[PDB]
Amino acid sequence: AGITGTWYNQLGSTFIVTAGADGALTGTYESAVGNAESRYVLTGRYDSAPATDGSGTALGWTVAWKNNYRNAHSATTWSGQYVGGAEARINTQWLLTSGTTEANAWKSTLVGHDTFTKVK
Amino acid sequence: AGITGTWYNQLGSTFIVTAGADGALTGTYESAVGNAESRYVLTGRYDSAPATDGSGTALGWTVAWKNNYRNAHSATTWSGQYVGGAEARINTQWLLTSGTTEANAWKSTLVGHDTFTKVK
Amino acid sequence: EAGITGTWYNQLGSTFIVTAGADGALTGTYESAVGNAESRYVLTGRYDSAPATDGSGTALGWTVAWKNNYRNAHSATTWSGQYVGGAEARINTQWLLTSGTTEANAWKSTLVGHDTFTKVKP
Amino acid sequence: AGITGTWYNQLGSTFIVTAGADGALTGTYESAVGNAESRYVLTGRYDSAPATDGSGTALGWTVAWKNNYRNAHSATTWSGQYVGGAEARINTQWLLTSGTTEANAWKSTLVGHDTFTKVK
Repeated sequence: AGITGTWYNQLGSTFIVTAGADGALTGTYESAVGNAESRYVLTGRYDSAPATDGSGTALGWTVAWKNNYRNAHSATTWSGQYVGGAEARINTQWLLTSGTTEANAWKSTLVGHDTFTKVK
Repeated sequence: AGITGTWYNQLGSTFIVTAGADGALTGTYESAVGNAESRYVLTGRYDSAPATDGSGTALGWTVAWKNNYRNAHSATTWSGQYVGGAEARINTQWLLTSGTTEANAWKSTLVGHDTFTKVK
Repeated sequence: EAGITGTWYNQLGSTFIVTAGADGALTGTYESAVGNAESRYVLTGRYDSAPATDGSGTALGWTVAWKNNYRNAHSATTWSGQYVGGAEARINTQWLLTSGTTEANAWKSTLVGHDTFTKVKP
Repeated sequence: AGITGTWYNQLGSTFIVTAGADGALTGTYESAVGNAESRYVLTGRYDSAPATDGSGTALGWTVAWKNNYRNAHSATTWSGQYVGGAEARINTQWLLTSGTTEANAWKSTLVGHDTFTKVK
C-alpha cells in the first residue's frame, strides 16, 4: 500500500500514519518544529484495494484541532490520493472549518492544498 | 455533544454516527435507498470541548468508497460544524477525490456542500 | 431566452444585477442587502450562451474584486455555478474568496462557500 | 500591476491577460486539459490598489468553455493572488462547474489549484 509511515508537507508539517488492513488511517499530525504541543490525533480511511493501472490510491483524514494543550475550535479534512514510485507523494486538497456563529458562517471554511513527500 | 445519532442530508443520504468522549467519530454512511450495497464505514474527529459563546462545533469525517459490494476507487471528506439549538443541523462542505493517473489528476476532485438534520 | 439578465438575491439578501450579453458576457454589480453605495462592487463574468437542450443547467461564473470607491478589502471572490430555469429560477453556486496575503499567511488566503440565488427578494 | 502578460500554468495552459486601470481583467485562455480547443474568452477583476505591506494582489477570472470550435457546457473560475517576487507567480484555486441535470448536480463541480508563471 505504501502509505504507512511518516510524511512531510511542502512546509514541513509532519503526518504520521498507519494504514490498517481494514482501510483505516490512524496517527498524528504536527508542525515542522516537531514539538508535542503542536501534535493532534487524526483518523481517516483509504482504498485498501486500489487500481493497478497507474492510478493513485484515494484517501482522506481529519484532524480536530484540540489536544491537551490547546483548542482552535476547528477541524481540517484532507482529501486526496497517494501516488507511489520514486517520486512518491500524497496529493491533497483540504477544508478547514472553524466553529462560528451563524452570522459568521459564510466565512467559516478555508480551502487549500498540501503535497506530502517521504523526505523533508 | 448532540452529534451522536442518525442524520440525513438534503438528498436523504444517511449518516449514522457516534461521537466518543475523546473526539472520535465512528459510524456508517449510506444512500437514501438504505440497501446494504450502498453502506460504507466512516471515521472522523470533532471538537469535544467547543466554545461556549454560541459558536458551532467543528468536525469532519471520511468515507472511502469501498465496501464488500463495490469499489469506486475514491474517498470523500466532509468538513463542517454542528449547530445546536431548536433544530440541530450539521453544515458541511465536502471533497470527493477519485484515484487517477497523473494525466487525469486535474479532474480527480469534486466539491460540494451537504446539510444534515435528524429528519428525512 | 437565457433567463439570467436581471436581479438575483441570496437568502441573506446579498444582491446582484446582471446583464447576460448575447456574446456570453456577464456584467453588472454586486451589493449587500442594505444596498448602500459603499457596499456595491463591479461584477464581470461569462456564461454558456448556447446551453444543452437536454434539461441540463446553464454553466456560468463571475468575479468581484472587493475594491470600490469607498473601501478595499484586498480580496476577490469568484462564483462558479449553473442557472436552472423555470418559475422558481435559481442560480446554484460555489465560491472562492482569495485575500491578498504574505507567503507566510498564504495557507489561510482562501475561503470557500456556496450561494444559491433566486429572483425573489427575501 | 505586473499582472498584464502571458502566463502558463503547471500543465502548460496559456493565460493571456490584460489588467486594465479600472480593475478589469480581459484576455484569452487555452486549456492543456479537457474538452477544449484553441482560445476561449476570459473576463475577471483584480485589486487595482493592493496593500503596500508585502501582501499579494487578489484577482479572479472566468472562462465559459464555449468558443467557435466547441462547447463543453461548463465554466471555470480561478480565484487567487499575484505574488510579486524574483519570479512572479499567480497562485490560484479553481472551480469548474458543468451544466447538469438536477439529479447529477451533486457531481457538477470539480476543484483544483493552478500556479502560473511568466515562464513556461
